[PDB]
Amino acid sequence: DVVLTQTPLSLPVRLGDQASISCRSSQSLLHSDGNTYLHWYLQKPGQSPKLLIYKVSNRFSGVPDRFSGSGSGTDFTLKISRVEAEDLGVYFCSQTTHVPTFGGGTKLEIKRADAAPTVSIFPPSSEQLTSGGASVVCFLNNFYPKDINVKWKIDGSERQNGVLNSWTDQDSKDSTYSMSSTLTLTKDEYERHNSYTCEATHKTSTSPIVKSFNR
Amino acid sequence: EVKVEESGGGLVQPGGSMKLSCVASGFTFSNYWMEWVRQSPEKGLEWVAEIRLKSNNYATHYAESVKGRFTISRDDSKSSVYLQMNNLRAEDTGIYYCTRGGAVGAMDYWGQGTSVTVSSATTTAPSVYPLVPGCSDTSGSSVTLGCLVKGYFPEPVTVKWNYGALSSGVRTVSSVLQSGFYSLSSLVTVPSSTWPSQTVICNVAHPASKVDLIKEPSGP
Ligand SMILES: CO[C@@H]1O[C@H](CO)[C@@H](O)[C@H](O[C@H]2C[C@H](O[C@@H]3O[C@@H](C)[C@H](O)[C@@H](O)[C@H]3O)[C@@H](O)[C@H](C)O2)[C@H]1NC(C)=O
Repeated sequence: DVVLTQTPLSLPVRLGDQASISCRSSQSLLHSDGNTYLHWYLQKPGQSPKLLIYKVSNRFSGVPDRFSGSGSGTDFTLKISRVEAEDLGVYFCSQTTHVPTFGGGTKLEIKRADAAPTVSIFPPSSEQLTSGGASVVCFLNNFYPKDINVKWKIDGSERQNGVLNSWTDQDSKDSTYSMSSTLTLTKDEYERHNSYTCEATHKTSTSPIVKSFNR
Repeated sequence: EVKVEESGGGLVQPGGSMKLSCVASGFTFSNYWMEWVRQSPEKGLEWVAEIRLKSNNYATHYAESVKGRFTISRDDSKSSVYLQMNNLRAEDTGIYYCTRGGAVGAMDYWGQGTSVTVSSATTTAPSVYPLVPGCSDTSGSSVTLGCLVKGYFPEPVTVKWNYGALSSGVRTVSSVLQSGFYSLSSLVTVPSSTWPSQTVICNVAHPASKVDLIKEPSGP
């Protein structure tokens, strides 16, 4: 088949700045009829891919003049000037000269100003207790960069196992992230202790953002 | 104005069968070739099949990997195109998109997609617990509420608030697979006045089990 390799794999870019995605194929995409069917697509979080550029450089309908494409042999490039929030997502290149193939994709991330997190701690709901486990959730909302560390303390003692951390995709509006840390204990483990504390350490601070509840 | 909508996904065993449907609207369906493209986290986007026009005797073309197992067909009168899948394998797992063969030489319009999971593990509907304030002082954008969706399989699960009416400041982390099950969280932030005075509920949908779960977070 025709292989399409895209670079970079991840692309951090500032608002209003310029981004450049490349796509290289394993063979020539020039068709006998003289056209080159290399296209670009944008896939936003949760949404399906949308066509931006067709036949190397033709912009699709509604596609702003900020998106432009070019080609040269087996090398192709997608360019986005004046990058803006709504531009985040994964850009793919694809060809239809031969059996259709797609590139691996390039995630475009919005490099924005740091934002300190807002912490909320939710003790377990009594509705969960009969499951045999209890989940204490520490929600860190609207922060940036993505990197963050959450530590859990049960009655002063740090607890490492039983924790599951997961992030949201970058927000289309303010370009921040949110993440939740979930500490899951056996029901009785949870009742043999009274103070549950989660400490979050983010680039936006030295002192840990602490949130805790007592039963 | 061009609209494409697929359906028919879910969990299947290996080597079972499954049929997907796609309904288009907004354009003279009969004048265009139609495609099926799937996306998996193991092989990324992969073209599966194509079916041309009436004048073309509905010529069909399949990717080498599905040739002899998948069959694509269309019905110009009802503006639909289908994908019959047999002897499914774990590799066939992924999101399947229906797309139009654009006049411009590329697949121009894609549907939202429908997920397919080929596995020997069975379906498990999610359990939903309320995430409530946790009784504290207002110091984090005014009150944050949420729904903890645990123990479901397979993916995906969609979460909405107030049936979609509430969409500002909604945050949903991605799922994580552990102990053989997925789980995620979805939280929303609202003014400490518009609650509990007003009604806030989360709508958790799980296609594979065809369940829609509606839960309202009360002060409790
Ligand atoms: C091996 O040739 C390629 O086979 C694929 C699988 O059947 C086709 O998807 C692919 O077609 C291309 C181009 C097609 O656009 C129409 O046909 C071309 C020739 C015209 O130039 C154009 O104006 C349209 O009428 C498009 O719909 C599909 C999705 O991709 C085919 N390659 C070519 C170059 O035909």
